[PDB]
Amino acid sequence: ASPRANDAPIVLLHGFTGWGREEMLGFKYWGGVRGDIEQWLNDNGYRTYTLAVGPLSSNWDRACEAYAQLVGGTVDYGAAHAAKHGHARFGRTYPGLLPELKRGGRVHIIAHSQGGQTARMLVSLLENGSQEEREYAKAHNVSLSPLFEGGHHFVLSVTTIATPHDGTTLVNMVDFTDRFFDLQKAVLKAAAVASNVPYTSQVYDFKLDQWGLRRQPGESFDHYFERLKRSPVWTSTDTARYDLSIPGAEKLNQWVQASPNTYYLSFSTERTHRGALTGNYYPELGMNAFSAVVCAPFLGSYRNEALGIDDRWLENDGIVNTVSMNGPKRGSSDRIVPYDGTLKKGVWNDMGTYNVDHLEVIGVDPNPSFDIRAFYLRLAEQLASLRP
Ligand SMILES: [Ca+2]
Ligand SMILES: [Zn+2]
Repeated sequence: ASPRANDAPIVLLHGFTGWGREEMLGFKYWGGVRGDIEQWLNDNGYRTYTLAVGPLSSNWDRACEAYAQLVGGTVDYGAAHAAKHGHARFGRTYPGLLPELKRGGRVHIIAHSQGGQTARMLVSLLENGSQEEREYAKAHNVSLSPLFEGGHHFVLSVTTIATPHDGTTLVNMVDFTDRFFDLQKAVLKAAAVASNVPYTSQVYDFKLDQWGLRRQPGESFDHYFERLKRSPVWTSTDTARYDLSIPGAEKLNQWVQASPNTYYLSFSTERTHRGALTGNYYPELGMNAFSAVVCAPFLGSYRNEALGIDDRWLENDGIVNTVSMNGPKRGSSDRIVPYDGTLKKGVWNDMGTYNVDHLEVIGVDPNPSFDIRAFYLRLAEQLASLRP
């Protein structure tokens, strides 16, 4: 029970590789083959909008982009941050999806996977701003984005679904494969090529503008090639891959903390079964093919006791370790409590673990057994029941 206590709008925030509504020919990240989640929510009286930030970027960059997309304006990554990592300070300019957040309004954020880290960071920056950005701005006499001031509280709630709050060991597998096939560098080169091809961005927009991957106006190929080789993007830790790794996720948890003015809900996922002999976990029949063959095996068998990666990390949903989903724990002081019928502020409300994989939970992969429609409508109702 507990009816409508607020009419604050909802924004959907995708995770790693996530694309916007106008990309992928309309195939929705939030809905996939099952439908259009944003539309189902809107048709039911829940004002909903969809955010589309850097699919391969760091949570910091994605948070800054999310902020601009919400209140409108030109993306400002921060002069200190831009200088530190070697990329442009300013980005794209947006009209604003919810400028009402600038004058009292509040918003519910529903995020999937990496989106969970971005949402938490946006809240932390809004609330505390960035001391480093403030000091840098005053010391060099440059402008400061309101986002780094602190004292803002327009986010009412953050709901994470299958979010790797403590990271995912999948990155560890990528580290091993790096000795040969370097996945990140390959993805970047592909993005570099695409940035120069005409219509590509209409299908999949990499949103890596800050790195200047495309050949500029009168730039010759020769100059272009030389400039790219010198780019710091190839060896940068200012990427989603780093924030998603075990050590990167902890560093994020060290400063991104749960705000006492915001409600936090987490949903965990698993689509595996434990081997009686080894203790290792294997993908159930149904998990999307990609995950089942390429990711699940490593996720369900990789251990590193010295780093704290024990048997409790083997259960997974094909992409992320389940134990990493209930809330930040590694390098975190956040509190996680089991949902007891009453949602609380400043803590993670563990809404439970669901038998659906990483892609099925957003409809990208089919699973007739999963009533995706009901899951999101039921979530919307709970968010609407929250007391401001
Ligand atoms: Ca399936
Ligand atoms: Zn950055």
